Amino acid sequence: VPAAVDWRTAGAVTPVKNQQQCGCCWAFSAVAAIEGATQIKTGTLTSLSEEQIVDCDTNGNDKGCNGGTPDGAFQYVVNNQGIDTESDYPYTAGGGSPGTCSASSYQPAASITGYQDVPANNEQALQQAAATQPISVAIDASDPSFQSYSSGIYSGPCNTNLDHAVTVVGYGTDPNSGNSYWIVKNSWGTSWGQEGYIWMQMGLNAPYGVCGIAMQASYPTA
Repeated sequence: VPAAVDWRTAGAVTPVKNQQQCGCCWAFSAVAAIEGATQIKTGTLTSLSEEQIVDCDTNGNDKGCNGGTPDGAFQYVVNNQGIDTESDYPYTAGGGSPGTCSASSYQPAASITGYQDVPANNEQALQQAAATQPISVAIDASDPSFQSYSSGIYSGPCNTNLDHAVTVVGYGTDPNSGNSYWIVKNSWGTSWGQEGYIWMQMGLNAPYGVCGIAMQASYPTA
């Protein structure tokens, strides 16, 4: 297992997006993971449609702006046999309202055959998975210290009352403190955090991880 990983400079991460006032973090996290798995397999990096999942994944446990899970999103893309581009099917649910499903109006750009769940409450297993591709994870993002994060290695304070899905795109170590961190792509636009990213310290709140990051992790099979 490598000591450092950064899928952004390796070419598997699209620019930061903004979910705005739609409770569909589940779909943003799933799409970032699908974009990463697709690029690693095919070599092409293309922004994919969160709106398709929010609008179309309505026959299972996922509920648009009312929440869902990254696994439910993966299952929908598996069942649909594809997902469209962001360019063709842009995000319009920012005001808190999805629309009618338009998946068949466009040419699908990517597909996946399944997904895998990372062993729960297990940062070693999460690190092994993150070294191979971006990973969808769940965290408790309710603390004011998280809401107002700007820079540095975030160590809390935060509980494990999971309420937000984000994407791990790598991990590193700060040379001066010597502390290691997860590199996490959030969906709150570039005005939040480090141009949309947060470094979340590794090795905390065992076995759950900082803010519960190692509790509920998964990734798609391209």
